[PDB]
Amino acid sequence: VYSYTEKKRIRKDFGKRPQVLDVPYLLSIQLDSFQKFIEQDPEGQYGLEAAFRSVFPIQSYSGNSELQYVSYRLGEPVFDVQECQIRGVTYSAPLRVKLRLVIYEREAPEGTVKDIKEQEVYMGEIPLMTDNGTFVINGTERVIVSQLHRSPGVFFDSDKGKTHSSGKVLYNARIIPYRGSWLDFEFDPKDNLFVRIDRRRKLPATIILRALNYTTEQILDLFFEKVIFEIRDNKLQMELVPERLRGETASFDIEANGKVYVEKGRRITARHIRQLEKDDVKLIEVPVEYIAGKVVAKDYIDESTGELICAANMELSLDLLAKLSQSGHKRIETLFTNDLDHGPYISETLRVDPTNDRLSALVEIYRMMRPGEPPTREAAESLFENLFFSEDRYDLSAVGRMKFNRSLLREEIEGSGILSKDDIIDVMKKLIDIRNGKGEVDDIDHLGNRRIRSVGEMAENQFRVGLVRVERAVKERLSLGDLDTLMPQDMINAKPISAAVKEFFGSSQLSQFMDQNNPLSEITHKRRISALGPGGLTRERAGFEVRDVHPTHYGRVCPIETPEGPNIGLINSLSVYAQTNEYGFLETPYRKVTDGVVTDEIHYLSAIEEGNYVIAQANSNLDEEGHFVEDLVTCRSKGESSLFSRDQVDYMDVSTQQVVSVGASLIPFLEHDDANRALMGANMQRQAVPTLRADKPLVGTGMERAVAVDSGVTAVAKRGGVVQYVDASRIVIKVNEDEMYPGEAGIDIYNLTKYTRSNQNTCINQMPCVSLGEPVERGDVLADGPSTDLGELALGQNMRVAFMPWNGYNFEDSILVSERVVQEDRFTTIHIQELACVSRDTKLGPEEITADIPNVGEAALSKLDESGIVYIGAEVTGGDILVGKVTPKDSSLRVPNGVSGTVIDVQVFTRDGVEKDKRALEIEEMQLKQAKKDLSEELQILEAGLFSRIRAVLVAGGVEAEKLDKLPRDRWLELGLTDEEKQNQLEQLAEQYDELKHEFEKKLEAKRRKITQGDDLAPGVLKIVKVYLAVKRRIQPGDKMAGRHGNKGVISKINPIEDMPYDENGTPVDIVLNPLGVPSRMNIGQILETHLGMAAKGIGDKINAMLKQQQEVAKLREFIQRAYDLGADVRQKVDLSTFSDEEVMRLAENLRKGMPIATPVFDGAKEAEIKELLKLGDLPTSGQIRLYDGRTGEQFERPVTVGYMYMLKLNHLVDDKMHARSTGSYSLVTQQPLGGKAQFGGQRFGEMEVWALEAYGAAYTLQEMLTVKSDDVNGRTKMYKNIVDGNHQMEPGMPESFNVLLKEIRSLGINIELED
Amino acid sequence: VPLDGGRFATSDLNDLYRRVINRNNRLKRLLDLAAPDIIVRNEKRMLQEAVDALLDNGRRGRAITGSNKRPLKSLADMIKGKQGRFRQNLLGKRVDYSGRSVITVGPYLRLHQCGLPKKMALELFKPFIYGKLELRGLATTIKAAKKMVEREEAVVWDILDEVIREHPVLLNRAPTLHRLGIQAFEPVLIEGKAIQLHPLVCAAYNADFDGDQMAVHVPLTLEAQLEARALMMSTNNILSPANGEPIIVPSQDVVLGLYYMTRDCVNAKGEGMVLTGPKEAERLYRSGLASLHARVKVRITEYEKDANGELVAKTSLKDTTVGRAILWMIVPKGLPYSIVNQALGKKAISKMLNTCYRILGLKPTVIFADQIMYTGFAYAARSGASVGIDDMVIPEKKHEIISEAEAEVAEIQEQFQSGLVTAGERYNKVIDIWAAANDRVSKAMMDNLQTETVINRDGQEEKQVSFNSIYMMADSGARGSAAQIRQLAGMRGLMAKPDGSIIETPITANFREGLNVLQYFISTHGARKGLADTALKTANSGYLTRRLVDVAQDLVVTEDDCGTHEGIMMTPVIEGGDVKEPLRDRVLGRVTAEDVLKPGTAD
DNA sequence: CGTCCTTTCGGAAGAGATTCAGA
DNA sequence: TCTGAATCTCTTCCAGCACACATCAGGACG
RNA sequence: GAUGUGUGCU
Ligand SMILES: CCC[C@@H](C)[C@H]1CC[C@H]2[C@@H]3[C@H](O)C[C@@H]4C[C@H](O)CC[C@]4(C)[C@H]3C[C@H](O)[C@]12C
Ligand SMILES: [Mg+2]
Repeated sequence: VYSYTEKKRIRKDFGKRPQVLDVPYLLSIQLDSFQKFIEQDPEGQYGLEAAFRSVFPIQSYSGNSELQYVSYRLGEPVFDVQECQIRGVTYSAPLRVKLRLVIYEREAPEGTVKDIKEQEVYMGEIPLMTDNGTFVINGTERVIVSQLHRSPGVFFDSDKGKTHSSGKVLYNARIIPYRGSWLDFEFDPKDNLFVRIDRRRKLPATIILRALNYTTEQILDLFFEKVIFEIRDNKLQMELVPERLRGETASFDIEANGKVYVEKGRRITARHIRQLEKDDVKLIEVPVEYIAGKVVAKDYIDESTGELICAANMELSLDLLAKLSQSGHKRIETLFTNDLDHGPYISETLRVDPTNDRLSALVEIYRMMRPGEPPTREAAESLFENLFFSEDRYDLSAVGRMKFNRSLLREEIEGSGILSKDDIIDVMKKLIDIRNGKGEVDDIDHLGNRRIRSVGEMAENQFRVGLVRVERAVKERLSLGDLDTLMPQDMINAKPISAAVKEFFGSSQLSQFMDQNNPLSEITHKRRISALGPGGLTRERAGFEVRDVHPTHYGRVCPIETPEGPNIGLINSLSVYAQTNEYGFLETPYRKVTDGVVTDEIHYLSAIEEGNYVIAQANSNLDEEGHFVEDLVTCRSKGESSLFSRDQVDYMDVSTQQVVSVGASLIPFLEHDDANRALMGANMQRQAVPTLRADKPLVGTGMERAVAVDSGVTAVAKRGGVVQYVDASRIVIKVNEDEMYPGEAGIDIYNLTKYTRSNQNTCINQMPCVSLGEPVERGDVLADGPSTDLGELALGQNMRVAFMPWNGYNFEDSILVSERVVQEDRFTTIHIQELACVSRDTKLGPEEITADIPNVGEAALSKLDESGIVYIGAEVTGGDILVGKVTPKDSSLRVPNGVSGTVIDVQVFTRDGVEKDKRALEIEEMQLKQAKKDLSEELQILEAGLFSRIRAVLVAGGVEAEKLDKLPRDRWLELGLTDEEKQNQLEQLAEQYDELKHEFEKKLEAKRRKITQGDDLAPGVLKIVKVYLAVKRRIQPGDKMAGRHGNKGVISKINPIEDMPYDENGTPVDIVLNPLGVPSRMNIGQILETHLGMAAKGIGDKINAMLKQQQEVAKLREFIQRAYDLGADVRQKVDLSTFSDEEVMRLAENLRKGMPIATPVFDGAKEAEIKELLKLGDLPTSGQIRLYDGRTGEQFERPVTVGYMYMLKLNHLVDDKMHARSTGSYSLVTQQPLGGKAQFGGQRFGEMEVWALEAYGAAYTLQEMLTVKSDDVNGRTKMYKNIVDGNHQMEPGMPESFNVLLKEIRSLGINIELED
Repeated sequence: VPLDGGRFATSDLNDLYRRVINRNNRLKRLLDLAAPDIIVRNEKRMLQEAVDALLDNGRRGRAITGSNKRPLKSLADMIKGKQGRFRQNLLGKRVDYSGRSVITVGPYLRLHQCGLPKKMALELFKPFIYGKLELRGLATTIKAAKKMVEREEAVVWDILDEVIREHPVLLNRAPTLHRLGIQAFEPVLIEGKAIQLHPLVCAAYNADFDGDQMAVHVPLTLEAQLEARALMMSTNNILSPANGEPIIVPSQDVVLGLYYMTRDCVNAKGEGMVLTGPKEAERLYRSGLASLHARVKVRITEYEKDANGELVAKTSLKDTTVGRAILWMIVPKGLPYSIVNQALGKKAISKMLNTCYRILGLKPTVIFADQIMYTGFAYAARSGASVGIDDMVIPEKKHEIISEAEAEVAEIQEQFQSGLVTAGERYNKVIDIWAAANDRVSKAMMDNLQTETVINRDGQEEKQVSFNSIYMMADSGARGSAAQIRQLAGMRGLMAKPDGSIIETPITANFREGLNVLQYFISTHGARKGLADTALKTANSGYLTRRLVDVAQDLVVTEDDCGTHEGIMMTPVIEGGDVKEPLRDRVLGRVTAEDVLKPGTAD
């Protein structure tokens, strides 16, 4: 069964395999993150609760005073979204936090409080997120882009290659906290382990080990395993473990019990090791001179005199052994320092270490961190305590601790947010293990190492920054306590929190202006994962490895949707099914696979939980129970695609669309396009502008109905019902009683957003797609937004294309467009631009908006009214006056040069203390009328229902129905009836009627007072007048047109209708494209789209033929069923026998323009099915017809490819790019022409063009470029006079920018001058 | 500068100067008050830091910030860097009498013509229009003429058409990599807002028509106009300055037209007919009595200048096609007929233009290039040489080759499980057998494409070079290669990981019949490697060419002969195999240093 | 209003600055 | 135990062009 | 007017 906006035009689906999981809510990261930040969360896991519980309760310097947090709440916004956009104010909600202030008595750390007080204190007005994941900051719609940064934790890298210039790889352990200082550890070409805090400068790691309260013997115990020599009767034999001899050369005769085992010089083989273990002899004779290469572990002091014979960590020799023997040290402990496995790195580090004890190490750390100050014990101790060991300045977050414990093979993922001695020592141990040869480094770009930090987490950090500033101010204030009078508001300042939140939401690197020129642009801007921003990398200093697409991007990040140029691979787009884990890592769905059955249960596997398993490919033919057809199937185990047996797999991809984003999944026949062309197609699809009339794609993907609904442009029904009234600007739904609330049933009203301005100066405009008296259900579209067709995304128009060269008018990539395309106005767009006029109170009195403009004619003031503003609807042109403002002594707002349009809406704002202008209130008196028109309709419906209830009570107990309507409707309650509880209900209903009148009056007055608010403006201004010009841009030679397969082009000629090629039926071709654009840039998707559009339009032409001459519904039903049943084995399977013989006529009437066809991304139609569908029409199976030349009437001597391609009008218009300048205004400091098109500016003859003029030898052209039509002011007017004098000759001088350079160098202590 | 309002916009130098004067005045007041030595010492240190921040801010440890926590611009920060006085306002600068717009084709133009919008030439040439509205007596002052061109009367459009007559304009494209990126064209006024740009100069500009824009500059003075006409005219630049190669080369539609016209199919509407000249060939083709690919015998007269610059004619009866005889009507007098008596690819007509230049000079070549362009466009439009999905012909043997390669990799896996081969040997053998399979598929596809067309020769049956559309536009050199036609009809082949290691299982499909969800993800590694490469490569090549210009910027050939007996010994470069570059290319067009001795030694 | 005031995904030359290890 | 060679901090630059927004001393005592 | 941010096109 199909939805109500589905048995109206049902798109044929050529997809072949069933979707076990439907596409989720597209803008889910934004809404979920902000809901997490803004919610009332117990236990304070995340949100405002976490910040408050992490900053409060705050206390003074043990001054028996504490400000503690009780709760918080969000007040209702003073406006709604639409009024916030209209006025120019943030859609924010006040933050009312209930704090408590407790002060203790003298000598009472735990005693009774002197005074306990609590109140609700306002601090900051945090912007709210709209229902579409956007923010309204200053009347404009912004999007906070999610960020992809390195997760907190420990990362072991190598930095192989370019160190030491010897081909020796190093290794570095970097500990990145979520907030705090870094703790890099690194090696040396001499293999010495150095620590580096905050990237400052190297110093030995044993310095920080000693700073962590460790002595030399303890460090050697930690990092090395002891080998013990025993003083005995003779030769000082050593206890030996046969395992430690793995891979060494026998320094002497390895023998035990008098039996020789290994000869001198021979390699200690594994056979020797196993036979020695079988013998199980640990005490081995060792020559005395062999120990010369060993390093003592523990310090040995004398027994009698107590003097140190040998300190810890020093070499040994015969003299040292003799000095130890005369003292009688029966135990010698040395370090097992294997040259291959267990290298002596800590020993050499201790050799380089200059510090000796803890105090020396702390002083050295203080000197490194803060150079130029005399260190002290307390200062160094406090600095090292607050470096990585205080919750106030260091924080491994939950993710930091989780990754830290996972990387060290720990078990618990929870723990302390601050570092510990054990954590640092384990990091060092893991680094040493990696250096030895065991273990492996981890790649940084792996998606198990990079988090996603969305709006709900970014906004919390800035709020926390504001909170720590506030608590610092309070701690400053709480020591100066004048108690018994201080409420918890005179110490709180709401300026830091508001400043931080406003700075984050308004002016940040990720709080971007929303891309709003079709639903796809905003729906893909909200699902944008940027690697840049605060705490991330930069375009200039990003290598190629961050650019590339990792094998873990499968299902989590799109590989073919990223902008070209400076940041490619830094601004990745989220995949369709991609989700964010509880920690922030990207996880994607996978169907669980049992022993042989692909189950329907789905698990969301992240990047690290994916290499463990072997995951079946998205298209593997299961047979009705989930058994793969072959015994082998292509899979990917650990970032490696290869074949596997059927029984080995344990997961399968949910859909074939999950590898691509939501923009790349709107390309039909994506799998036939080269990935470069696919990337360009996705981007240019984002840049398409909405046309005058939306037109559905004949060759779609089935993701159009999700994008056009989840983006929020469409007016979608909230509760199902029956349409009661459809206007061009409002829809009224009478909700079914099955879905109405018991109290205050009523209706639903949808006020459509009529012609208004988007961020890109385009027109977003909703028009109804329903008709009067028509049932709708929940969640189905009622009005189509900008560039949607019946709740289905429609970015361009389907036009009849021919792939042929046509006299060189489509030479490189150009497009030859028929004149019928511009006659039909199907690419005509509407562009709305606002112009502002502000009245400020300057000196000599303020400036007013009167129409009394001096030194202008009556034709100048003809367009303005008597109030001084232009009439709504006046077709203005370049130079006309829109607003009249006078300078006391004329700064009237006038139309800029070259911009036409029609004034569609004039908008006036006034601050308090400015009385009004008649225009200013006669505007928004319409808003009052519109509010009354809704409230009165609701009142009428509710009153009619109440009076019907009254009459229905009256039909019982002596019904008097003939006399009810004769008397007016006021007195219908006290007629002849009983005095039972029904009469009590009648009196209660009369009381409710009075209550309804009073509440309608009070709510209408509330609406009027809220609309008539002061809407306080910027300081120094009086009133703002905004005038909205709307222009129609027709297609013309010069502006870009594209397809969905990366085939862009610039229109070179608008050919007449009779000059375009035509087929044997005389039908001309709309667009002529170059065939040579296909083989080179291998985008075969456009050709197959052309063929499938030809088949679809053939089906539509058959239906239109059967509908034009009237035929019975049986024939139409049979043909439409024959069209929908066509395919190999499709999943759609529509049945027209369940249609009501009237909604099949509406279906056929919607299919007469061409039957829409869905071609899912990697599960699309095939050439056999396209040819079969062409045969279902009357079209050639080859897709090529014989076209005739339009201007000579003879054949092109080849069948040419003619079809229907979906063309998009990209937002690069030619009238927005054409610019010219002879003379205009010049800059101030350097007298050069200004820049850009707004300022009447000139093109920049750059540094590289000067070289091109020098190469030619054009010395005079270059001189006139850099002197006369530039800086040189004296020789610039003489040239103008010469040119309008009949002469062409210049008197060049010196460019005024060189004199600026001379004066700026002379403003240093440098005398630069010109000689003679 | 006054910002919008009563406020005044910040200036960093004013802030630094106020900061210096504050400390200077405080120091003077302290020294007048005989303040203690430590306080005035700190004041002097603060004055020193203020002056250091004024002169060169940031050369100290921490640059001071005026507002927004960003360091403010000092005196030394507006002389250096890309935003300094040198590289922003002195080496290059914004220029009056200039504009920019999108470029379209306009294939009707000649080599020396561009098409300027009628609304852009009225703004560039505005003082020139004033100087004729004030000279024809159509205006009396500057205000009258200014308003006349403001309201755009019907009399300023013929004044403009007279100003624009022989006044060249420079057309520059933004990455001016070499000097051919600025060329001067004579303007033609057009209706529209796009600058129509001749197709033959696009190769020099490196400009397609997918949305790039050009800048028009107007030479004002007479010396500037004569430099634009005698040095920068697109007529004068038909040879590259980097090497002796032509730069006016037909490309991708002119060459497809000339390839389709000059080809032979062994059958025709008229194949036995013997024509009496090129004009009869055109008369027969246009009437539909003969095919453009016939095999006729035309009686043609060709001229040769083997005399002392004098052209002698010779008439012969040559076996050619109708198309090759139609094309002979544009080839100028002096070129041999065996320059169009073949199947003209891109190289064939590039060599035809090159030999026309060296035999007949410059003016016949400039006339010839436009004729080639027009007659290529016309006969490419007439062909209707489209592209469909049936043109990419999959070999019937592709499935068998792929199955054989699957069997061989299964055999190699069986050998590896038994332990006969190591991991690296297994990987190398699999890569080699898959490369061999890819080569076999490519060869089968190319054979089945090139010799596909079998046509009855008016007798039994015969093969010929195919008229496959995609094969024609790959063979002609118009638009295509072997690798791309292989990726369309053969198999895509072995794809590499981002690090560089080849994946041991190639893409076994191609763009005609789909790609897997995984085969398409594998392709994106090398697809985005080659896009990030070109994104990061422009910023690295620009720096190199800037340093090269600034090193060598000032050599200029100043003397005429220095009289030296030194030089270099130019010898052909030999790396061990084929000669990388012969002696003729390395020694051409250079003055010898000593007399070379013939192997008639001592002569 | 007037007016005074205070961090951290870089790679080469090259210029201090130290060390070393050698006589 | 003074000296040339090997490591150690700090400087500079990293292609060109349009176009949107934001911020420009403002906090505070008198 | 200067700077920054971001997008886009080459
Ligand atoms: C199993 C439940 C998981 C939940 C308890 C843990 C796991 C990851 C934690 C978040 C991350 O660390 C990132 C942020 C760190 C900052 O401090 C601000 C909070 C922040 C959102 C954390 C809140 C919470 O603590 C999270 C969700
Ligand atoms: Mg281009």
